[PDB]
Amino acid sequence: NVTLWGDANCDGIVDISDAVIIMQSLSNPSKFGRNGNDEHHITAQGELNGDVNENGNGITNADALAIQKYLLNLIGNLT
Amino acid sequence: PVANADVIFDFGNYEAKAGEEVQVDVTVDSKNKAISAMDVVFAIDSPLTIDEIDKESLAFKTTAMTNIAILGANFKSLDDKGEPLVPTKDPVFTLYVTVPATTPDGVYNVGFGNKCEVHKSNDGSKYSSTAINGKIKVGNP
Ligand SMILES: [Ca+2]
Ligand SMILES: [Ca+2]
Ligand SMILES: [Ca+2]
Repeated sequence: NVTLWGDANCDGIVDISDAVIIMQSLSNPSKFGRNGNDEHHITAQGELNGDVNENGNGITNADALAIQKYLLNLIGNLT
Repeated sequence: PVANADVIFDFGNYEAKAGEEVQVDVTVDSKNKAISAMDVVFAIDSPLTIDEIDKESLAFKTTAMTNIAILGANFKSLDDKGEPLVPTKDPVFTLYVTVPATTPDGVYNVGFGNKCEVHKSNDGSKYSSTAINGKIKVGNP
C-alpha cells in the first residue's frame, strides 16, 4: 500500500527531497537505507512510495530521476 | 519585507546590444552551509528569451535536469556518499539568453519565476533564499 506516489521521505508532499533520500539510500545504504543508522534513513513505506519508475523493481537511480521529471512537468504523473 | 535570507543568488548584471546573445551565470552564497538539492524555475522580461538552460551546475559539480518549456531545472547536490555539498563560487546555473534584434533600449530583468526551492537535507526542509541583480541593459535607455 502506497500513501502518496513519489513520497519517499513520507512527509506528505512530493518534492526534490524525495529524490535526495532515494539517492542517499543508494549511495550509503548503511547510513540511509531501509535499515540505516541515521535518524532520517529511508523507511519501508518510503521505499514503496518511491518506486515510481518500473514499479515492482524497487528503488533504483531511475526512481529519483522520475521524481525530477515529474517536478519539471516532463511527465504528468507518478507513477 | 523579508528577513536576511539563508542563501543569496546573484544573477549578475549585463550590457548588450539588440540582437546579441547573453550568457547569464548565476552564482550562490550559502554562507558556508551545505545544500542537498534545488528545484527552480526562471523568468525573464519580454521580449528577451531564455533559449537554453545548461545541464551543468558547476558550483556543485553535478548535473541538472531541465525543462525549457517551463524554464525549469533541478538537481541533487550530494557527494558520492550521499552527503549534501557546500557550493563553490562557480556558477550554480547558466542560462543562454537571446536579446532580439527588435528589442527597444531598456533595462530587462532575469531571475527566478514562481518557484525557487533550496533544500537542506532529505526531509523537505528548505533554506530561505533571495536573488540579486539580473539587470540586462539593452542599448542606451
Ligand atoms: Ca516527500
Ligand atoms: Ca523502481
Ligand atoms: Ca532581490
